[PDB]
Order: sequence, then structure tokens, then C-alpha cells
Amino acid sequence: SSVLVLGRISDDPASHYEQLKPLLDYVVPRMREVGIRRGEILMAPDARQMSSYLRRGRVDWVSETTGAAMLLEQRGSAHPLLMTERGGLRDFHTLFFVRRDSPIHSLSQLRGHTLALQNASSTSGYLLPMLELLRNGIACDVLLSADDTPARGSAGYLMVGSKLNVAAFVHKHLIDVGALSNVDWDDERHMPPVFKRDFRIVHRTAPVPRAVEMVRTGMDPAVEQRLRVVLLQAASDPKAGPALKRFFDTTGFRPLDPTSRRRLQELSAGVQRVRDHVE
Repeated sequence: SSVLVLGRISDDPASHYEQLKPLLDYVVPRMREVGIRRGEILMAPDARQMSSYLRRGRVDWVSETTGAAMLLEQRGSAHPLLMTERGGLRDFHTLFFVRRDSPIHSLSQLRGHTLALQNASSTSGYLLPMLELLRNGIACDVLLSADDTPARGSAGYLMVGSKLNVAAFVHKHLIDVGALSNVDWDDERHMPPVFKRDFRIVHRTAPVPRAVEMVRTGMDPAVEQRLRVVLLQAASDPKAGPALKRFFDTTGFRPLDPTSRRRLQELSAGVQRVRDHVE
């Protein structure tokens, strides 16, 4: 509580540490006037455990994609501070893709076929695609392995972890359809051009805001206000551009406007619906 703890949900803590530390080092000295003296990094493996840390006060601030953010909010653990723009983009969406040779040409044809998804905390790799299926009445059962097959008339999904794995499993004929964000699609670490050229897009979800800064339930109001101000000013401060670069290429923060708020509400309902019906 004289300590500011920055975190994120992470399956690779050793590598995401470097993305958080620079910005934290920029932030902490500018927070002295509200009682902050030092900064710490605490990451968690999924949204459930991050919520626990949030609720117990072990983490103060996380920067997340908006579906993941709403998981945190729904679990009583955090609330939005600022909207975050990354890679020059305020928004993103999910796309579904197949091998070009695939008999699949539309979302509806997922019925009877498999879907590669990322992890349960992924906005673009889990929450958006499942929501889209729910919306189209397309049942999707968890499959246990790559030998497991969907129900006739339902889709089934296989959790493969990484974004590269979604692309890999689909390229190699192990799964019929993959889900990635439009942004991951043009990112060569996650969608290698040797795979991409064999793929075809068959469906796009509506866009959502890309990311949000969230702060924990019970944060002291003054610390909250000052962190907000600091982050708002960081964008236009050359002393922060390198750290912002590292902070998932953050190119912008902006206030929660009524539009972004209602879009988060919409998203939250949708995420609550995924959660309710994929328990």
C-alpha cells in the first residue's frame, strides 16, 4: 500500500517481466506524492488466480485485453481505469480461418468440425470466438484430445495454448478451424507466412476495444486518480516511449468515455454468457 504492484495474466512470466518493468519504473517515482514508494511485478497463470490476487490486494494494476478485463470485473476483483490503444489500434476482432482446401466456407459449417482455441483467459482466442458460436446457436463441446471428435451437429474445441499452436494445428490438418485476432493474423511470430499462405478467412467477429487498464477493488481513490493522470501523460512524454514500446507496444491511453463503457458492458454480458454456457 506504499507498494504499487503491476501484473498480468501470463503463461510465460520469465518473458513478460521485461514488458512490465520499464513502465513501472517510469510510473513509481511519479506516484510518490500519493504514498507510493516502490514498485513490484506479480503475474498470475490465469484470470481466476489473478482475481484472487486482485481481491486480496496482492496486485494493484493490470493491463489486459477487454474480455479478460471483464472476467476480472465479473469476479469482483477490479474496475476499468483507462482504455488502452496498442499497435496504433484502439480495436480488434477475432477471425476464424481454415486450410484453403477446406470444405468449410462459413461459421455455420463449424458444426461437425474442430476449432483450435488458446486459453480460457484469451479475448481474441477464446472469449470472442465462443461468444460468436453461442450467438449462431452452434454448440461447442470441449474435446479432450486431437483424436476426440465433435458430436455430429455440434462443433468441438481443442485448447492448444499458444497462438502459434492454433496456426500450427490447423496448418498440419490436426484441427479444422483456428481463431486468432486480426492483429495476430499479421504478426509473424503467431501466424508464420509459411502457414498463412495456405489459409483462408471464413468469418470475422464484430470489433471490441483492444485493451484496458484495470485497477483493483478497494484501491485508495487518490492512488487511482494519480495513476490515471500519470498514464494519460506518459503517451506524450519521450521519457516514456521506450517503456510504452515494451508495454505491449502501447501507443495510447484515454479516458473511459460513455461509448467505451457501454461497449465494455456489452462485452461483459457476452463473456458472462460464455461463462454461463461453457462452465
